[PDB]
Amino acid sequence: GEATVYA
Amino acid sequence: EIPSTNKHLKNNFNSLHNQMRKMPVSHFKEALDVPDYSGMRQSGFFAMSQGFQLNNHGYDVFIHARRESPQSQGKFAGDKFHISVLRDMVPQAFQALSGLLFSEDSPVDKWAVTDMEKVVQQARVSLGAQFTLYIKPDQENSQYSASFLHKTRQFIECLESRLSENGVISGQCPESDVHPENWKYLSYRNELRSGRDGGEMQRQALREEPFYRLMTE
Repeated sequence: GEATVYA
Repeated sequence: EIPSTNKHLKNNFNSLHNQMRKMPVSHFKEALDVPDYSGMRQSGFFAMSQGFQLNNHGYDVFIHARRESPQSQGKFAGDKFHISVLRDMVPQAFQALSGLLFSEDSPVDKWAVTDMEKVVQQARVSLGAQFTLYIKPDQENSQYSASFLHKTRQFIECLESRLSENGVISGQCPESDVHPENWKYLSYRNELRSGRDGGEMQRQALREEPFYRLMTE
């Protein structure tokens, strides 16, 4: 839930 | 090798650096009709500002901003930046950077900011890395143009100076990222060749990324 991923 | 965005940077490494260092200052007409941080958190299901589709609908702890991609634009190649400020100063930092982030001249079509009310204070994206800026190659063949790299570097440097000029206190840069000594808030990582876990080994690899070097040297 805290992931800075692009997708 | 298989050709790719990075292969192109490697083979045009010096040409790109030299062309960039000859270009005139970039200009970004900043936007004024934009939300402040409180307004951003109210985006909810859907909101719009300067062409950027906004949403704070859930799933993750961030408010997302995305402007439509040009047909002439390439595919995401992993390059991105984080902005780290004092946790307590995120709302002020957001406001200070809003004119640039929503600028019709900005090279960044997609970015996201932590909703500080959805994360615990001691969280990695709370103590720092409260903003993530995604970059993608501007040319159809997924290669970066010298013009775009210069514009992107100019843009990130404008973000740096705006925060410093506002006296924003720096945050805790994520262990995953690398940054030169002159970047007090910005940091970088490529998500195709690095993970969220720190380690001097990953930072070491990141420091050799041609994109990062073109952004800093």
